[PDB]
Amino acid sequence: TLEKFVDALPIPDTLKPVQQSKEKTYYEVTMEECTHQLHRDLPPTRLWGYNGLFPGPTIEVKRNENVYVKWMNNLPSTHFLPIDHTIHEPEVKTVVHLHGGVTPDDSDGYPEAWFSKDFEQTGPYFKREVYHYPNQQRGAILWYHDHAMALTRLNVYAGLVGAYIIHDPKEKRLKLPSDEYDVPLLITDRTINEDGSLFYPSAPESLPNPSIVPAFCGETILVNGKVWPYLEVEPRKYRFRVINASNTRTYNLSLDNGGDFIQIGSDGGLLPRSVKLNSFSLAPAERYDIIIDFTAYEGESIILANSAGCGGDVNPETDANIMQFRVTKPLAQKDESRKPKYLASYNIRTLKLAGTQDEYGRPVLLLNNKRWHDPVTETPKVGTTEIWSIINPTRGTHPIHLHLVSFRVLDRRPFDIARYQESGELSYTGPAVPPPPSEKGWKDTIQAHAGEVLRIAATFGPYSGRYVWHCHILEHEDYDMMRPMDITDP
Ligand SMILES: [Cu+2]
Ligand SMILES: [Cu+2]
Ligand SMILES: [Cu+2]
Ligand SMILES: [Cu+2]
Repeated sequence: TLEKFVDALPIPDTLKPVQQSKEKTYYEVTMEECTHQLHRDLPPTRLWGYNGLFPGPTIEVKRNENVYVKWMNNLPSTHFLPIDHTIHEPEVKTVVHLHGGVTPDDSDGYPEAWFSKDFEQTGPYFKREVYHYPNQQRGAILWYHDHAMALTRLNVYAGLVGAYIIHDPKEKRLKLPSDEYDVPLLITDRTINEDGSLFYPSAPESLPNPSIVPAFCGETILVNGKVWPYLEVEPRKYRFRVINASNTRTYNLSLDNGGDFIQIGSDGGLLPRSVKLNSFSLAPAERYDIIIDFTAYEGESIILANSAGCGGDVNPETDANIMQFRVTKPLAQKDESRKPKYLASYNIRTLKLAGTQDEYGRPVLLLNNKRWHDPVTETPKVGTTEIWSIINPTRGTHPIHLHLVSFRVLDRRPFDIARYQESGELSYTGPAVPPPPSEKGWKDTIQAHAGEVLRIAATFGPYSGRYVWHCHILEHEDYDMMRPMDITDP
């Protein structure tokens, strides 16, 4: 297996605008096939990257900055990963979703708004080449990634992911670590062949060939596009924007010297109060805004470790490892940053997760026993607030993402699975559990654990129109755990 911690952690450069005035910022981003060495000991890997980079460039904007992005397809006309033609016209379709954006519906990256090379052919919901991001929302870690119908798992695995940070000037007074000491960490698990080519399975364990798989667990962990990298840090406080950009894998992170993280933010921005954590779970598309205080660790080498299984227990030599901090950089200036505790102050619908079998015996995961193409049923009115009760009788956790909105977590409550099977009665096995401090703020991708009812509160606005909601395990999303969500407007 590849030798750990021999490549320095890359820091993606921040995208520079094509045009910027005091009232509008314009960017162009092209998806290109490219080659990058993912590890010292590998030949370069064929990838698809935004602007030919993996991950794509970090996009930085200010709250309320009026942003326009022309996303363009410069990719080949055929895929290099295995395409399953049975889960449903050009083979390569792309569309960019700004994950967490408060975005008008025609710029949200609707899965059927895809386009092929040079916009030659486009999906039924395609309407505009330049997307509009008003950024009228709390400061937060967003990220952007491909979202094309029936291809999202492949296009994201190919490398189509990157970071997008909303800075709110009103948070500067908190004096959290900034500039060189504010570092995105985009975590992606991969399986890589000896010749450096990406491996993605074409079959699970009659079946069509290739065939979609129900889950993908990569053999190797990458951060910002390098296998098991190291980062040299100064003995001081850093801010890290941790993004799970993996297809399926959930991480449970910790530092092997016993140190603690300080969580300051979740998907939807700063928490009300920061929280000291020895470990934390991060499912696909979740984000954790954290501070790590390296002051007392000068000279140490610290491993960011992982304890969560993916199809089995972690391997201490491989996926138990994420990256390595080396506290050996000399202080370049006094640490003037802070870690405050106080940070800020801030209809019902039942939905069922379930899994059926298709004509090949393969599992199909569904929201409310509906298929993507069935007539829309989630149709809240613009400006209204709802409590969604998400029932999970499956054996695993599903990370549920709603577009446009962020929401508060109300509680989780365990129920009797076997009973729910027979009669559909919710026989509760214990009292409701309010969210821990990590979930007392705003979320947009939330872990619905097995055997539990999860309640979230969301206000459906400011915009109206056709969005989606779905599980963010990409293998589930593509077959077929995604539904349209219509926010109706008089
Ligand atoms: Cu997403
Ligand atoms: Cu989204
Ligand atoms: Cu799922
Ligand atoms: Cu989505």
